[PDB]
Amino acid sequence: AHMFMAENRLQLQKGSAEETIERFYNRQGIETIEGFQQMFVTKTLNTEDTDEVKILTIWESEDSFNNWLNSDVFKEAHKNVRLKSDDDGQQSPILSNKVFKYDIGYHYQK
Amino acid sequence: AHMFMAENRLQLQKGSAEETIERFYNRQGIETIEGFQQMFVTKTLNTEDTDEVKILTIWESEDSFNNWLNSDVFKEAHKNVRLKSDDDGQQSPILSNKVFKYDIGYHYQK
Ligand code: HEM
Ligand code: HEM
Ligand SMILES: [C-]#N
Ligand SMILES: [C-]#N
Ligand SMILES: [Mg+2]
Ligand SMILES: [Mg+2]
Repeated sequence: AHMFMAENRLQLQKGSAEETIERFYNRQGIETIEGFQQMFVTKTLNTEDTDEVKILTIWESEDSFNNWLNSDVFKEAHKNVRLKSDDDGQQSPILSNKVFKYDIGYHYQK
Repeated sequence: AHMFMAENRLQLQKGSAEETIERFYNRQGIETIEGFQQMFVTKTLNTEDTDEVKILTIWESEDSFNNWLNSDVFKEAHKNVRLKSDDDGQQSPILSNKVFKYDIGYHYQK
């Protein structure tokens, strides 16, 4: 079976990538889901408009990822997360998210 | 120092993702580059008119990637690569490519 990747792509106010990335430093349970393998948190370089941060999660299968989405740990990690558009979210630099899903056709680790 | 990711995004004619991914199975020298750590080749899951394949390379530093990009082994790996838009690109399903660069702010591997 091929590995699977899920990306959450954060659209952020200009300059807010760093303060946003720091929120991802301490784990909140994703690592306890069977089939979770790796996570990367990236800042897109050379952006001229909004900042862009991507959260890449690598899994044994799409099923594993779905299991995390359906978990209480997913809820607990996101319980205080607000978009700028939320009623109490005016101060958030997070404008929107978009999820992308991928089949990993090849992987190599040195 | 932060890890670094360079991505080559390929826009491909519909149905050609699988045949294109197979071209990346066999290494052509990138593994010999000091600082090279991982590579992923992905197919985006969606309902679009074109296929999309991304090549993600993970490095100890941006310097590492620059060394590879400017290397003889990079040149060799790509010497027979053509785009559909090229004069001799008749058999190529590759419509275009775009490079994206990222600082890796955080990484976790189970
Ligand atoms: C609904 C929109 C979402 C927004 C605005 C958002 C943003 C955030 C933020 C700000 C954090 C850190 C929270 C904190 O300060 O403690 C977080 C946690 C996290 N998010 Fe999201 N997120 C969303 C949904 C998703 C989705 C769909 C994914 C799938 C890739 C994802 C992946 C992650 C991961 C892997 C963590 C860390 C989880 C852990 O350590 O257990 N998020 N998210
Ligand atoms: C100029 C546009 C490019 C196109 C159309 C392209 C497409 C391709 C193709 C089709 C292959 C496999 C060739 C074969 O059949 O042997 C390949 C090799 C490869 N490409 Fe690209 N590529 C381009 C530039 C880049 C860039 C900028 C990167 C940076 C991430 C990259 C990353 C890779 C990697 C890691 C390999 C495998 C190299 C090895 O194993 O040593 N390519 N590319
Ligand atoms: C969460 N991204
Ligand atoms: C090369 N992608
Ligand atoms: Mg900037
Ligand atoms: Mg502007």
